[PDB]
Amino acid sequence: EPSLKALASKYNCDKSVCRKCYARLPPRATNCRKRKCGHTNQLRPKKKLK
Amino acid sequence: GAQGTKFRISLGLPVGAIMNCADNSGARNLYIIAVKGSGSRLNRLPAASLGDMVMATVKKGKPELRKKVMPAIVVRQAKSWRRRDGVFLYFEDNAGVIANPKGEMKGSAITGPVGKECADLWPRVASNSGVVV
Amino acid sequence: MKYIQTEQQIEVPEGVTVSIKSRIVKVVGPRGTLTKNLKHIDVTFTKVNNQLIKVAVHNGGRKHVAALRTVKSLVDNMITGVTKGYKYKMRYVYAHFPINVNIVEKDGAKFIEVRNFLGDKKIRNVPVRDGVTIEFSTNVKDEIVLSGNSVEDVSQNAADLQQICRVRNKDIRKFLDGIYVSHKGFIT
RNA sequence: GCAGUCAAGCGUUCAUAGCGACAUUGCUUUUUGAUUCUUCGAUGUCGGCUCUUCCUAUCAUACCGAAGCAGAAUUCGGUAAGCGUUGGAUUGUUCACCCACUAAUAGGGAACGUGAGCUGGGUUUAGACCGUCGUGAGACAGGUUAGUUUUACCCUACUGAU
RNA sequence: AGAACUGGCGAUGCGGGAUGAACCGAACGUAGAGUUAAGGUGCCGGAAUACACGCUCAUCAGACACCACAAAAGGUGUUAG
Ligand SMILES: [Mg+2]
Ligand SMILES: [Mg+2]
Ligand SMILES: [Mg+2]
Ligand SMILES: [Mg+2]
Ligand SMILES: [Mg+2]
Ligand SMILES: [Mg+2]
Ligand SMILES: [Mg+2]
Ligand SMILES: [Mg+2]
Ligand SMILES: [Mg+2]
Ligand SMILES: [Mg+2]
Ligand SMILES: [Mg+2]
Ligand SMILES: [Mg+2]
Ligand SMILES: [Mg+2]
Ligand SMILES: [Zn+2]
Repeated sequence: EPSLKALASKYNCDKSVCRKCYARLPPRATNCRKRKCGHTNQLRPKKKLK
Repeated sequence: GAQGTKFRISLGLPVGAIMNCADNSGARNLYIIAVKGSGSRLNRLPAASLGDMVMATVKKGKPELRKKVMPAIVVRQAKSWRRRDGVFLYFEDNAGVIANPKGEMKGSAITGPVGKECADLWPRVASNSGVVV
Repeated sequence: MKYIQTEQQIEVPEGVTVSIKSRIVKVVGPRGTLTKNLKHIDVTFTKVNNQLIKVAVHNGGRKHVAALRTVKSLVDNMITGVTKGYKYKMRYVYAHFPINVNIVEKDGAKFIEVRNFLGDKKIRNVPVRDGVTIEFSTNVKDEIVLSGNSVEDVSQNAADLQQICRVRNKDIRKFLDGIYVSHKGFIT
């Protein structure tokens, strides 16, 4: 089911991760929204499943 | 590997108690060092009742069964306890049988009566038991 | 830097009438009526004609001006909500256990139930907000459609259905099972 | 003792899932030193027992984020001290070390909490023994054995009662 | 812990720093009136909830020398360059 799998991927897989507080972020985000890390710009992509 | 639950029974065998060996494994007595599933409270000794699984060491018997820790199951209790039908009952002595962690008996025969609570909880004990209560 | 004057424009169709007084906005259209309370922004509405309405901020900073464009978007959404409406489509995604979704009535409250999510015995209930109608589309397998006049009511109702089907204690990249919004559009 | 910054490298490929050299910035007063301000017309000195409360740098339990998270198991991180954190062999022990149960057997403070609350095994009066040292009297942060633990009726605090 | 020059405390009250041997102001017979120092003028508290141009919103804001603490490193928070 490639069409349905892609639909569920954009909500569960296509995300960014803050390197300081592990927050789940939009893929195109430049800064983290959390105040605990001071809105840091150090972000990494969310690792894909294998 | 208990096959169900058990309504609470009065405890009469704290750590350090010695009970007779009710099977034909070659052991003569069992020395209780721990009780499975016991709670924690400062200064309170872990205690066991009928149908409980304990960790025990053989003090008298075949030398191959001595100087080691093995599980055991209590099958008779001298301390009186009340059943849910309103009966207070007790046995003449305290006795147990050597078993593995899964509940299988090391021996193959049981001498003397066996409590009903123990037989229902452990199917292997019930198979090798002659008279229940 | 305290800009002297910032201005935005709001367009009104032929069949829509707008009444604004004391930051209370009521929009009446062919599909119904909507009302919004905006007494937290300090803006000034002015009427140019029957087809144009302007909203302005005087001597406003960067943060205050940023809220002026938000007012225009909220009012515009109300205008199209009573003219075209909003239609949100969602799809059921599962690997092994089928998902059964049905509408039930509980003390006259119009709930919607989700059954057999990952084989769970628990029943999940989601309230249906007023003004939101739920239908199950034909000739498309495992699709639920939400419609209404208020975009916020439709969007939040759909969002509640999505969050109620989140997987716990599992790898979400592997267990891609749930109900997800797949299309946002207008009823017309 | 605890926590950051930088990132050469480790991680099959891939600096930062999890780690991280060469350097560098801090925090803590549960280590030990440095100092000698308070007390020598005396603030009872080790540990355990008993009992209350507090801190969070969270072992377990509730809800979550991340992974080199398929499942199971585990690892890193967040909000959180609400609620728990034990039974034994040897040792005076703090500490340490094993046995075992357990959801878990987390770390600390309160005059290194707590002797008109106890106990007195240890240290640290006088008796005595041994080894080394000293001509000797005697010495030893070396070992060994025996050695009195006093008072509340006052004020306050607290618990109950008029 | 130990030296150099000066000013102090000790031997010293008084106004100010909430509180303090050493800081700030000022040194003292008994009284009256006037004016000030350092420090202050929302209320406690005597005295402008005075005037003027800006900056700052903090789910642990900040608030005055000695003085009763905070750093490296960061933020598309906001402001100016
Ligand atoms: Mg000195
Ligand atoms: Mg005293
Ligand atoms: Mg005394
Ligand atoms: Mg003490
Ligand atoms: Mg005493
Ligand atoms: Mg005392
Ligand atoms: Mg006393
Ligand atoms: Mg003694
Ligand atoms: Mg002596
Ligand atoms: Mg005595
Ligand atoms: Mg003198
Ligand atoms: Mg002060
Ligand atoms: Mg006044
Ligand atoms: Zn972050």
